[PDB]
Amino acid sequence: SHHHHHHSMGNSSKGVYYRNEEGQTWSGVGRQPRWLKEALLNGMKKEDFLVKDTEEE
DNA sequence: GCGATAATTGATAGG
DNA sequence: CCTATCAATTATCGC
Repeated sequence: SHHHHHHSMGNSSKGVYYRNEEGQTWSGVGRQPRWLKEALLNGMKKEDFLVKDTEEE
């Protein structure tokens, strides 16, 4: 069984955004910032750094 | 530091 | 596949 945090959860109707080491955040709508592309090719899925208004760090 | 305006970056539309 | 237009993000100016 996949017993981990996964930082995904079931949330969408809230302040959902992507946050990387740069501290920059993406709303998830429209188009992603230049760092999203970099983080994606960095070897990690964008979902791996998906933080919402809830369960936020 | 927060708010608005301008430039760059990403996706969608047209050829 | 390449060029143009619209939408979001990042940076600069104003408060």
